[PDB]
Amino acid sequence: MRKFIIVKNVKVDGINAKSSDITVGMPPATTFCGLGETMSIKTGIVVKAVSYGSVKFEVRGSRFNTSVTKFAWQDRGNGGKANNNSPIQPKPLADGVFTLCFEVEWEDCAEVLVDKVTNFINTARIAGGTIASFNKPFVKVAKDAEELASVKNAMMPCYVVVDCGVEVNIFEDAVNRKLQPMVNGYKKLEKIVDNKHMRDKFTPAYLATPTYTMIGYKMVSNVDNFDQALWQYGENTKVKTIGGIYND
Amino acid sequence: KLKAPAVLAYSRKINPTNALMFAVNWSDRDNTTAVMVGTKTVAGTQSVRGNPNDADKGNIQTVNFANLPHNKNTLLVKYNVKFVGDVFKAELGGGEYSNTLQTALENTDFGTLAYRYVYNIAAGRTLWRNRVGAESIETVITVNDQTFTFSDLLVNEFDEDVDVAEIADMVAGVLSGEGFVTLKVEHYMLLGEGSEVFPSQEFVENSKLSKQLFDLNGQAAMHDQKIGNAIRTIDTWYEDATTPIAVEPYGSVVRNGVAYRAGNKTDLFTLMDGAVNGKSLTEEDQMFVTANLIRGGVFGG
Amino acid sequence: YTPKSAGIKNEEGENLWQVLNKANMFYRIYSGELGEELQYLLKSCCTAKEDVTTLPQIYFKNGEGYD
DNA sequence: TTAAATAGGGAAGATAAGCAAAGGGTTGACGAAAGCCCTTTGTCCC
DNA sequence: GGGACAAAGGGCTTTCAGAGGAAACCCATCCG
Repeated sequence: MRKFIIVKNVKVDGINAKSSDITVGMPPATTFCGLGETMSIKTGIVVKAVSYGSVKFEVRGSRFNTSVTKFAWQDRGNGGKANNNSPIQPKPLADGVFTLCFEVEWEDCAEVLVDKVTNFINTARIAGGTIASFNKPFVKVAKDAEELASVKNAMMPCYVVVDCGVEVNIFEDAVNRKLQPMVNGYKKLEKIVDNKHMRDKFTPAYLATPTYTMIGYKMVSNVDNFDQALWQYGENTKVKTIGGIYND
Repeated sequence: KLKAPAVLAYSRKINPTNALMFAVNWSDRDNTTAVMVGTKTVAGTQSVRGNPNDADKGNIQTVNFANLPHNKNTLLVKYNVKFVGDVFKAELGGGEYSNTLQTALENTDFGTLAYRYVYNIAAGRTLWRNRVGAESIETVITVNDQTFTFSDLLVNEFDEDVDVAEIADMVAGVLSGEGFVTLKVEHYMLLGEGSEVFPSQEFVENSKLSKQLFDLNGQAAMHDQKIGNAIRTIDTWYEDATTPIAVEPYGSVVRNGVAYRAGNKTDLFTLMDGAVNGKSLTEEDQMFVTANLIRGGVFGG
Repeated sequence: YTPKSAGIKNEEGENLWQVLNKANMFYRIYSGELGEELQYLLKSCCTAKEDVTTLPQIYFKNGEGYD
């Protein structure tokens, strides 16, 4: 809770709205945690936590039956019948504008970080989308908990995701509690033996399924503790927030 | 059997415009002044049948009025009327039913209908309750650059006249297939100085005012539907009830609550599909059907 | 899963997916309440099959390292 | 180019009637997992 | 030249199966 960097009003087009087989819409916090990890490994700067807020979002299409994207022949098994309307294999798309906050541990200077971040953002992606435009990053300094409200308020205006936990399961909680599920981690099922077609022959491979937790959307000025709005990697392949379950 | 089509409609062949009211003198009818409406608040008692307990309470209402100034003693009501031809031409549908009806029709006499249509404007039935309280009513009609002046009384019991005939014959020719003709009508009255006029009222939901009057840019006027209703009050071809009413299918007046031409084998639709199915109609039935076809409406179902 | 999902329907007309998932006879058979004759044969079909072609592959942080 | 000082109490807000019918709402393209046959290429044997 | 295997490609294809169903939500502050 020392150094934060803010990038607000980032326009991304063509975001992959399909996060799982039952969740279509906002990417989960895992996507932003992976983006932060990619920034850390590529840039060489340790990043602690990531916070994301939704300024605008819209899934392409209508209220129901979102959309279908046309496919093309790109495999080496055809050539005779590859002339008319390849099959679908549906994949939804959406368009959104977000705002990001990154917890950074860097004290060498004050202006080099802005340049190094701007260099990475110009060639980065958000859930497969392309970044159209963004504002100039700026750095905020927090020494204690009381001034954390200022760096929190620096993110206006946007809607931040907070964690409320699961009671029984997402299906019953969504109808009763009126919240929306989200993916917070993966559970391993069984180890991959054949390492031929994998993208890496050194990293161990696993079959995993998403684990669901229920979240809520809150205005930035209405957040009690800012530590509840920051996400980071946890134990047993999970993503958790610093402040735990959000309580009013 | 040649049943009527599912969708079948006709257009309107007589087009009146919204009449306008002016205040002029009987001897200085050249310069005209408009009549405004304004608003007033009145106080009175509560007299409701069946509510005698609140007979000692007050009542405050807000209404709209309209009256002549104290230096003008003549109300001038002016409007235009347009007659168009090409009757027996269905606007929607009709390839054999309309043609059969036209063949059964057009043998009737348009002269009487044209005479009565012009008489209802010349005598002065187009102007409503504004008639009472006046000792002299003068009508000026302009058509084809030829001015005519009328002071005809006895709006009921259509009588013979000379000037009415030479416009009725012109209208009759246009009715049975021609282009269009236009009449300009002006009415002068002698109500007096400061007398009250009665512009047309309008339908309104709950609001502050209890009675508002139709106006155009603050000047009192009359609805064209009301003007056209009085012109077609020529139905004298039923068994009783003289002082005729307007020509409508199941000819009825909602004000009185009685419906003439009820289900006793004299209706528009019965005669329409009986004429095409063999037997023809009488002279009064033919004139009624033709007069009601000149009026608009949709028939089918 | 069976090739082309053909199977054979019952006299009233039902497939296995409807039969086993109607009123929880799957747990009634998996536990063994219907005997040990319909218990071994059903469990014989529960075999793994590995296939990774055209699947997403994502890196996840696991302590010191990646998976 | 002025200092202060206040700005009414009471009553009360109408009722009845009705809101139409008929006709129609498009087509074409977006499959996986095999069976057989033929051809070509390449390897091995005779 | 004949037999076997694999891969690629096309075509003869063609085998396989099958009518549910009902409706516009979440939410009010920094800054010049």
